[PDB]
Amino acid sequence: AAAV
Amino acid sequence: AQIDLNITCRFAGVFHVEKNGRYSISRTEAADLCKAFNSTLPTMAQMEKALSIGFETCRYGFIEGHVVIPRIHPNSICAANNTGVYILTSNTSQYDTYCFNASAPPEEDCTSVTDLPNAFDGPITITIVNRDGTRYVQKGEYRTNPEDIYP
Amino acid sequence: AQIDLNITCRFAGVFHVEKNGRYSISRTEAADLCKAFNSTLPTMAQMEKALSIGFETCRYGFIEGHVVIPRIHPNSICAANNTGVYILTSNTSQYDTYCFNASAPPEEDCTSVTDLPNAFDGPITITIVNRDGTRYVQKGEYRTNPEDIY
Repeated sequence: AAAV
Repeated sequence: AQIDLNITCRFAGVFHVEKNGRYSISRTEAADLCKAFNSTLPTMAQMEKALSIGFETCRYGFIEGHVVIPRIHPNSICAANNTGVYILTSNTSQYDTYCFNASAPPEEDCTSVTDLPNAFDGPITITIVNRDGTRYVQKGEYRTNPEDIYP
Repeated sequence: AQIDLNITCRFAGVFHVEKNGRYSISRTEAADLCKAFNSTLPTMAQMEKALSIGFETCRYGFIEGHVVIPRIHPNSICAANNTGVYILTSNTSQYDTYCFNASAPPEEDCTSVTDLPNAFDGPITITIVNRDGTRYVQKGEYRTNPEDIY
């Protein structure tokens, strides 16, 4: 969800 | 037209992004670009941690409060043999950018990045180029400053 | 295996070639690249002429007998703010290359380059990337020095  | 974003592996969450193979990113575009990677401009401490585990490039780029180049090995072509997270004094031009991702693991993450994950709708062909040369293409936009899009 | 060759417009025949977006070309590979573009490593005279009519980059690269960076506008990140054809004095590593094409017109030519014209058979995916980002892809090889291959 908030990864590169 | 098209935008190629060439990225590194992440080191303690820090990575380098170069646009279209030349220095072409303004500070406002840098902030937009890190946001589109679910990331933020790194702090100096984040850069120092990345440096300590092997992160270096031959490119200047934005961070929080500075433009820097991370250097481990002296090279005359990369900040004139300087080492450290070296701060650029005359810093008014276009550069590359660095970004920090809070989800990334503590060491080196080379997992392929297969899209720009926090972009929005738009007409630009955006390609992510991983360190291994693999390319992933989408349509979108990430820039929010008119001056960056229409100089 | 992929090789992207990003090239500039030609200025009095001289152009810059960068391989895979990083400093990655040895002197032997540089000569092979220029040959594959039906070109030669520029002489100093050729590089000075190109500079005089608007050629600059922020990259070091081979010419015949030297490694240089052509600078017109001072930039603190490009040869430490110097202008002119700046000559590298610790010229040991890999760089980019410059090439000179004797067929090119006298001034600036941005005509789209659609292949690596004097490559030979091989299995490498070779892409020419022009200034505007257009990409042209072929399969081949251009390296003749075993030490550049392994």
